[PDB]
Amino acid sequence: KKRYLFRSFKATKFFQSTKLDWVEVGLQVCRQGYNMLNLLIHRKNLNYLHLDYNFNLKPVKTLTTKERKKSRFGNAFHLCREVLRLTKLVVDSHVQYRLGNVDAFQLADGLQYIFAHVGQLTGMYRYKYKLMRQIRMCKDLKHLIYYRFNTGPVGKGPGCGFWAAGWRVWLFFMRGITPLLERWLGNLLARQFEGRHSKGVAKTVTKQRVESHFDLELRAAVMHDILDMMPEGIKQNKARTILQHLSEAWRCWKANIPWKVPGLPTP
Amino acid sequence: TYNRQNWEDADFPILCQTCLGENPYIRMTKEKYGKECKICARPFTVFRWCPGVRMRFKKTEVCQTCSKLKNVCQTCLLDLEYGLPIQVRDAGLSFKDDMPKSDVNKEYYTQNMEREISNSDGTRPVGMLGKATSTSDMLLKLARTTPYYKRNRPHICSFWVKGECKRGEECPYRHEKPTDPDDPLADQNIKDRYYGINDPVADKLLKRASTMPRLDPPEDKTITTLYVGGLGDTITETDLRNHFYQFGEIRTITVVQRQQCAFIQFATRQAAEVAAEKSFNKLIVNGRRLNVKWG
Amino acid sequence: SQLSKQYSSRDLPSHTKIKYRQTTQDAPEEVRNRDFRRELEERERAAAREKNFKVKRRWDDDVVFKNCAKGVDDQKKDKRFVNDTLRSEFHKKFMEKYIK
RNA sequence: UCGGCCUCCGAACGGUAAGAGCCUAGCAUGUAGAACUGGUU
RNA sequence: GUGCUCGCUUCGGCAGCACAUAUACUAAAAUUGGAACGAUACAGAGAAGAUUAGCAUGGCCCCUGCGCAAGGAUGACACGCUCGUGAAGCGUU
Ligand SMILES: O=P(O)(O)O[C@H]1[C@H](OP(=O)(O)O)[C@H](OP(=O)(O)O)[C@H](OP(=O)(O)O)[C@@H](OP(=O)(O)O)[C@H]1OP(=O)(O)O
Ligand SMILES: [Mg+2]
Ligand SMILES: [Mg+2]
Ligand SMILES: [Mg+2]
Ligand SMILES: [Mg+2]
Ligand SMILES: [Mg+2]
Ligand SMILES: [Mg+2]
Ligand SMILES: [Zn+2]
Ligand SMILES: [Zn+2]
Repeated sequence: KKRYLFRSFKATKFFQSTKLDWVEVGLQVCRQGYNMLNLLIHRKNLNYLHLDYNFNLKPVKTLTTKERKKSRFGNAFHLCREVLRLTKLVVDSHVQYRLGNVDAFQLADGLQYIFAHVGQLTGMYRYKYKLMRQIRMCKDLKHLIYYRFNTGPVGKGPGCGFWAAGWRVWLFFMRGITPLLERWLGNLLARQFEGRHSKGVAKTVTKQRVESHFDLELRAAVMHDILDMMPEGIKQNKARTILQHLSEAWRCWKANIPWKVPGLPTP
Repeated sequence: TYNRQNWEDADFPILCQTCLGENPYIRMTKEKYGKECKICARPFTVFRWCPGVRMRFKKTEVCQTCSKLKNVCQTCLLDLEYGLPIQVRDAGLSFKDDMPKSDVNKEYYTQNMEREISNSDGTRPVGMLGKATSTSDMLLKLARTTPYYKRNRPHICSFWVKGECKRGEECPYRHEKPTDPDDPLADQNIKDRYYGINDPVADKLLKRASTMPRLDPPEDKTITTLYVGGLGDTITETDLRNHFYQFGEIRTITVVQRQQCAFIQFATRQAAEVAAEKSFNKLIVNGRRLNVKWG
Repeated sequence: SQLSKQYSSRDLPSHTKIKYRQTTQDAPEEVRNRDFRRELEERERAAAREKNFKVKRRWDDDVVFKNCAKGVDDQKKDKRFVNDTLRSEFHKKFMEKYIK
């Protein structure tokens, strides 16, 4: 089903509509995202951190061990901060064209450089290593545009302007990367506002937890297979002593030592 | 380790007539989990509406489980049967219920009674309903029956308290000057009013209820013959005999029109004292307001 | 838990359909009318059917021991399933293969 | 008088313990609630 | 309010009709209680000699993370339970 979320917002009284210039919308979105990141800083009281304006994060002062440990972030926050830095760069290029500081050919060539130099200007690879496929395709499109372009009297000068192919590539990446980002930010918001479930959903038994969980389940099987031939009576069940007997038996088998306790019941 | 109290997600707020208002034609708003409970902190169902015209846009404070526990209003936090504080009702009837003060034990016991009400019928002010039927002993001398709208009256314009409400009458908060902050009646801790511990309104109404001799009587020097003034010839001996027939046998039922005295005397001294405590400016015999004194 | 707002990527909607057994997949409509007994004896019968001057000596005469490869036959001795890994034949092969 | 093939490219965790407490921030409320006094041997 | 009137009757208003229909936590508040943990002092790194890799396990112990991942000192913390004295019950004298 289509399920237009913009119509879902437009049905509500919290969202209205207007007509706006796209440069003003980009300035609004950049100011909004800067305010969101400052608000996320102040939510966790990380006032010894600081965002620049160009979405550059830096500590105000040196950290302690507690401030070192608690300020470790994830991929989603840092990657969307870098994405907001990239959109800030695009909005800045649009603004300095709109003030007439650069030419429109310069704005096209600057968009060409921005789309061809994403990873050389932003830290995509530090938080998601998949994106250099797209950066390789941007480089290949740059070389194809350059070697279709440098054909006659033009050379390797700095004024080549084309941005539609990299625009296509990064926006098809953006519709790819949107719902994983939304789910990661939703889990971030739920851990921020509902708190962290310290117990929560039970952990998987991974590779580092194989032998410990195997011996734990073996010990539980020992308890379930030792509680059941006991008749009525016997206050000294001595299951700790049976565990010591079993551990000594396994250690003596590991040591190839003949293990025998002559005082031990037969089954 | 996976324990929590469940959320009060239900309709039908149990409210006073006073906070309910005077309009039969009521428009209503309901938030599902908008706020939390003011006592047990469960996320409860918020009910916000406008009972009249000069209004606070009143809304519910505590959860429906706490209101089911204490039989008080969800807004006014006073007992629904009489309009009285729960400190007054617990002093009148039974004060052995109480509540734990620590948060973890309070939430655990709240989850226990929430499970109890969820297994129960649903419309019951828990265990002391069987012992709360013995009412109108003294608390109905001062229990409200009128819908009190001066507590539903909206909050004070603090801007015109500072003298700077530029809106004037456009401001929906009250443009009257506030009460005394040094007055202990103005303090009103909400948890104290819930717990029934040292509520100043409850202490003021208890101090007021200590003033009237509605059941003192006994002005006769070891004599069962109590003379009820204010009776006259309207109260005869037959009304006193019918009143004392429930208490046993009437030793002396008479009417004296010279002193306007209904002379009531049961055969038992305890029954005569009970009849005098009933008729000491608190009973009407044959349409005549009786006030017991010496006879 | 009726209140959680954290969503794992293994908690996504996926594999939401349920395939069912067709009549080529031993549907319960034919499980009831089919009797498995004479199927089992016909398949066991099929399995039982398809179960089946100067002269020198000999040049190799200058040795001390003759015909030493006489009773050497593996056959089903390796096929004897010893359920003891100290005496497992695969374990012995493992030790001689992985220990020089 | 004769053909072309071109892997890759970086980040965190893992080290500069943990605990403890006192005054201090940031941030949560914009609330519910004030009832007062009279009859006889 | 605007639109309209077999208007009242002046050409203004009024009268009638028509449609117009119940904004809002309402504060620009007042006050209310918890507070990062920086500072100082406090403080001392598991495995019986030292040097110590670690995975657990526990629950009203939590942090960082998007976690059904991994770290947080292995994140922290998480032993001591075989004879007389009598008692009552029933059986024997
Ligand atoms: O066309 P040019 O002006 O001579 O520069 C391009 C290109 O630079 P620009 O994108 O700024 O134009 C590359 O530089 P970067 O993109 O890495 O910043 C670089 O080489 P690569 O394309 O391999 O990255 C370069 O040098 P070279 O000629 O040695 O390759 C050359 O590339 P072109 O071959 O496409 O001209
Ligand atoms: Mg040691
Ligand atoms: Mg490890
Ligand atoms: Mg760790
Ligand atoms: Mg370790
Ligand atoms: Mg370690
Ligand atoms: Mg730990
Ligand atoms: Zn009420
Ligand atoms: Zn509650």
